[PDB]
Amino acid sequence: SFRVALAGWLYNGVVTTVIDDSSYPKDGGSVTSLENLWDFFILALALPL
Amino acid sequence: PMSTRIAEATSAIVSKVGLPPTASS
Amino acid sequence: VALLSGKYPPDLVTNVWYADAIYPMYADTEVFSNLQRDVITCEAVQTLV
Repeated sequence: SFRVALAGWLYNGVVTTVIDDSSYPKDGGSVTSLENLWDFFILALALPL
Repeated sequence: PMSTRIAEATSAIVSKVGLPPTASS
Repeated sequence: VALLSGKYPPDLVTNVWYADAIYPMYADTEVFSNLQRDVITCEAVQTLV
C-alpha cells in the first residue's frame, strides 16, 4: 500500500487513491472507547499521503 | 510428559475487549 | 414488571447501538412497493366510478 500510494502521485488524473472503508471506526467511534482512539490515530497519520 | 499433561488440564479449566456493545454481538 | 425492572448494557453508547441496529433493515423495498400499490388502489376506484 505504501509503494502504490507513492506511485499514485504520478497518475493523478487517471486514478485516485483513497483509504478503504474498513480502516475507519465501526460506526461513529465513541471517544469513550479505547480502540477507536488508535483507529483515529492510524487514520489521521495515513491520510496526507 | 506430565508437565504438558497438567498444562493441558489447566488450559481446559481456565478458558474463555473494550468496545461499546452492538446488537449483533 | 416491565416498568419496575429494566436495565442497560453495562457500558453502552446510544449512537453506536443505533447505527449498528437500524442499519440492516434499510435495504428493503416493501416501503416503496406499497407506494407502487396505492397507485393501482386509487386508480381502480376511479375507473370503476
